[PDB]
Amino acid sequence: SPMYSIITPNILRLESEETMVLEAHDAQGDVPVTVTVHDFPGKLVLSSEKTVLTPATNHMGNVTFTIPANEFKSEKGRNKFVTVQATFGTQVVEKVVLVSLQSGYLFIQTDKTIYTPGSTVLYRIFTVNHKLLPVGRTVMVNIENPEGIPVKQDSLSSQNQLGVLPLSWDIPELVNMGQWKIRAYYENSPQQVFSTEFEVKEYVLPSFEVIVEPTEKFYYIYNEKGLEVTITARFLYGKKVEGTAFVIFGIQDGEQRISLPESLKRIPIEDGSGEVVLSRKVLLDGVQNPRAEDLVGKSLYVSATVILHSGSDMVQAERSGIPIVTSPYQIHFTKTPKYFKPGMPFDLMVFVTNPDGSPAYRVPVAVQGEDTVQSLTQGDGVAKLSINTHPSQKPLSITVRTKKQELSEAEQATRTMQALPYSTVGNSNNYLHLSVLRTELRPGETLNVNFLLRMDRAHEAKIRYYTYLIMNKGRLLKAGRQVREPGQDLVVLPLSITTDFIPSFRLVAYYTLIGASGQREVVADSVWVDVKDSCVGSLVVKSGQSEDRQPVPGQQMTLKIEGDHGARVVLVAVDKGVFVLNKKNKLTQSKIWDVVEKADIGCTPGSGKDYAGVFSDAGLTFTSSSGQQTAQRAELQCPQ
Amino acid sequence: SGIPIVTSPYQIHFTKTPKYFKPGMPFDLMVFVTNPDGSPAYRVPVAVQGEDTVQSLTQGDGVAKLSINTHPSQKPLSITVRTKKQELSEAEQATRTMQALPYSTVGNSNNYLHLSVLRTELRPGETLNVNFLLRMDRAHEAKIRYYTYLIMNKGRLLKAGRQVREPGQDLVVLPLSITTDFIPSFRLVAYYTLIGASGQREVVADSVWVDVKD
Amino acid sequence: SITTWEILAVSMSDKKGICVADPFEVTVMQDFFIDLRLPYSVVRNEQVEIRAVLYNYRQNQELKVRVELLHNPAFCSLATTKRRHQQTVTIPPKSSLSVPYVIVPLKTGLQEVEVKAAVYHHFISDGVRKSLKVVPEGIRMNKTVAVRTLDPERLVQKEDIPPADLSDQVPDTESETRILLQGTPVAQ
Amino acid sequence: ANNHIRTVLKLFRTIDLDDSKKSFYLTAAKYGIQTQLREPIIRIVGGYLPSTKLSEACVKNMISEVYEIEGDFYSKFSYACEDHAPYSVECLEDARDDYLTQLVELFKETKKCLRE
Ligand SMILES: *[C@@H]1O[C@H](CO)[C@@H](O)[C@H](O)[C@H]1NC(C)=O
Ligand SMILES: *[C@@H]1O[C@H](CO)[C@@H](O)[C@H](O)[C@H]1NC(C)=O
Ligand SMILES: *[C@@H]1O[C@H](CO)[C@@H](O)[C@H](O)[C@H]1NC(C)=O
Repeated sequence: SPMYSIITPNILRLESEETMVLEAHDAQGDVPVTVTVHDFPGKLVLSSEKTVLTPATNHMGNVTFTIPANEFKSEKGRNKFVTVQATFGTQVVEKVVLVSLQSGYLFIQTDKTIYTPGSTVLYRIFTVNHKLLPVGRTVMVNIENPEGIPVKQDSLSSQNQLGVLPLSWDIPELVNMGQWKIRAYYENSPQQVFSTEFEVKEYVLPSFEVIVEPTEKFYYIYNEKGLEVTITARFLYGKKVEGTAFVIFGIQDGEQRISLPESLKRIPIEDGSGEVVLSRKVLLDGVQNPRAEDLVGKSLYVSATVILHSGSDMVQAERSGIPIVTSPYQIHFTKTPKYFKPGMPFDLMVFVTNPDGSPAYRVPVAVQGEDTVQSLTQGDGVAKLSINTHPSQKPLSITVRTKKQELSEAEQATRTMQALPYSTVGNSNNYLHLSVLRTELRPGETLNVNFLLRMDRAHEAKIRYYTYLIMNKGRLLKAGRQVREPGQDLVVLPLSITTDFIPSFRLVAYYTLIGASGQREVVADSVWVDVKDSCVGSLVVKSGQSEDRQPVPGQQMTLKIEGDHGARVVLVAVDKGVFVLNKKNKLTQSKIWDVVEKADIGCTPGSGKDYAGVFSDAGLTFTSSSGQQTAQRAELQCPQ
Repeated sequence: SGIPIVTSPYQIHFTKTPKYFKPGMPFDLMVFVTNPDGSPAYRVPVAVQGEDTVQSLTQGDGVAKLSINTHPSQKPLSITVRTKKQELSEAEQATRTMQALPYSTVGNSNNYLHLSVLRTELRPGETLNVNFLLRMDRAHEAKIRYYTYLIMNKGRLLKAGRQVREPGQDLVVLPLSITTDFIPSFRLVAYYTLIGASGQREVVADSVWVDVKD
Repeated sequence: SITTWEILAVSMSDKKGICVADPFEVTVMQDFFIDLRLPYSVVRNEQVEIRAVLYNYRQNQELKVRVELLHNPAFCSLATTKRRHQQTVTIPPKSSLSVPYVIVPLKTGLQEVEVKAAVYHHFISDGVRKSLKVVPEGIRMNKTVAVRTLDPERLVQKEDIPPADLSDQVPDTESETRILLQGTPVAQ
Repeated sequence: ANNHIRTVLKLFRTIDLDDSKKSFYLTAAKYGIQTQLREPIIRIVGGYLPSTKLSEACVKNMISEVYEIEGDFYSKFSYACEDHAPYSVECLEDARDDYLTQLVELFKETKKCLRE
């Protein structure tokens, strides 16, 4: 009784290439296959892209199609579904999948970050699709007042513009101040909107940047020395500043800011560096709660005002978010799988972070039990830990604690997790572990997964291959077999990681046997791998000259751009005084990758309650003619 | 001096590859692609002659981690490593062959041990996870409870320990703390011991060479 | 402008993807230069102070600047088409200096202010022309003319909005009137 | 030196551009010449021994070429530019780039006059 399976992304998209991997396990001879998609309910958006399966490919194929968007725009407030009904020879299998309206991203770039009234606004609107490629679509833009009333409306097409839409606006003279907003959204999907904020203010450009970085990015509550903050001031163009600097400290809880009257100090800066300390007596007396412990959680904030001895220019710089904490580390379980397998290593990805949020570097972690295990964090703040598991059904209570030296035991950071066992089909004890290296992988270097297996010797001849899939950015990227000769128990599959795998790929896998009374079963696994976040291509700007540095104003210089052939670059030069005055709402690769990762369908970093759970966690939909099919999804976001 | 006149821009070396393997279990090839003068080649796509769809890319230090599975057979295994860099004619690719004989058990009892391990430029301080992979039929699986391991560094037993293995599992991961005492290499040996056949004592061992950044 | 430009490049390639280069900074700087300091706006007929800040970045050379405020028909200051305003100052090395100027704006619009230097015994100069806004004395207030609800059947509907009084409007000042239309959705 | 400096400055006062032309154009042209052809020249000349002699002949050729180059820039700004309205600031900005480019080319070529 051969099976026929369809594996498709859990939520479909409009006007994009969506892949549906087709397998026919234990099938003899060629089988025609036709895939048709119909609207749900009712009945034919597309019925094209049929295929012929051959044993030359080991009976595996993929059918890619792009569903037209039309019936789709009539109703949007309630989720809409489509039915993917495919016929394998004379056997028909169908599955209802959700369809989203999101079709691409709009990254808005404004040249400056603060404008004065009577000055023109120059901004661009990049148009890219889910795969980060230029697309031709129609956009709408509305520029909002501080109160939120549109002031300008426009419609543009990205056709033949290579995904860049330069635009303009001349700010009216009589306008309200404060944050403005620019909201742009694709014309087909008006319920998803992207935005940026630019500030209209009365300003004249400053002359020098003031940096306040405390010695530690926190304040120990029991430290008797007080907060140690260093104020440094350098001119814009690279010279040291002489002046006098006022500073002040306060306690920032929730949204109310209270200042410390006994804290303002004048600390003259010589050679552009000054240091002031907030004695703990001041901190305790300023607040009305003498209990020092009850002050934890609240954040300090440093407001530094610098004036030159000329007295001609004044600049303000503020560093907030200095958390008052009793422990310098915060242990997170965001990346650790929440489900494990009996009798396998259970790789823990602990994420040791500083109290502010930045990743921690070179900190030893340990497990409270079996203290013989100890590790040390990598560059990105993830420490690989391995805990062997007894073959038992009881939930495993894993607690991890930081064991840094020269830190008192009443001062480390602790955390606890509950991990539940993978549940087989009818207690058959047929699992699959998929061991792998997880590090700051760079594109190009290979990876060796370990298709580890565990099953009784009575059924070691039925399994001869391992199917695997690779999610990335929301669509299947690669899908192939992995042959394994019977009698072999570990299989290493070399994976060629190109630059196309940025930033993460959710490798899955499965096999299929018949056992017990002769009922079909499926066993799956998942792995989340984090790749270093950089371009899929490469671009960098440097200077043509190799001599006679510090160009004088009015002098030609040549800047060299080393970009990929055929590409198009867009340039902008901003005075650094603007960033001194307001450094928020910039654009960089980090935010682009954050936005792309925030839209991934998968919603758990690997493993699951069982095979249906594993597939839904990955963001897939595995249905078969026999009946073993994944659970239905009808919500855009997985539960928090 | 030393500008060599050559007809091939790369030279494939098998200095670091183990010369013996285990039947039916992974065998890790460590090719050492080098420039004709002797410097380590960087970012060269090397591949095995058979199943040309498998290939890798050499890391910075000059070794490319290629893994090729093995059939459970006693016949000698032949490896034909063959670089396939682009912008080079097929007459320009450097080639090399090797023969690796199989591990021989005691009395053909089919007992093996394998220490699968990460192979990069380890830096002292970070941890390495070794996989004490075992192969044994369920006839005598209750007789093994631990794996003894030893560390050889600069001609001394750096750290000899144990690894308890609760019977019922066939893979256990032993975390190693790679301090600065491990410069530059350590030969992690391991073994167990059981009563097999008609009551004859026997021991099964393995070893791994790990290169740490110098 | 003597500052540090930050140049950002964003790629849009058809086949590969999208890139954003790390910002590249070129630090424009001169040996001896003026950095005139102006407020954003100075109210008409009210006296304000303008500072010219002269910099000298020779390691061990004392400098002898001769600053000067050219006459402008808009403002009012000591400069005149017959007599010129010159301070002959001395700048110690690696040191700043500040020169005070008092100017009374006289007419509205955007007006320019310039100072011209000329080093002695060497031949070096630098003058800066900066423009600052001048506005008539007053404050920004926005009185609501009227609010009304449109209902063609409960009130067609012929509606007229009388012009506002503008009793306190400052003369020769533009006034903007904004009209907003929003519907009233009903449900249930 | 100093006598050489006085001679060179006395020479860059003979230069004349038409007064009837627009004020911002005059400022643009004068600033271009003053920053690309009078600062490096004055810097180069300052580093001469007093006994060394200049060669004002092709310095007068410098002046002839700067008249011609300013004339070409003015012609390109007035009516040659077509993407924008005549006598408009964006035409000025578009033409100023290549004006300064040919001007620095002239200066680089004429750096050999300053000695015999
Ligand atoms: C199916 O996936 C393979 C992965 O190697 C790819 O080469 C092929 O183009 C895909 N099929 C289609 C129709 O795109
Ligand atoms: C034996 O080896 C261990 C390795 O950890 C070492 O700590 C110990 O000092 C050695 N000697 C004795 C007597 O334990
Ligand atoms: C007038 O302007 C203010 C800005 O301060 C803003 O609340 C709104 O636009 C108007 N408010 C009133 C009460 O007129």
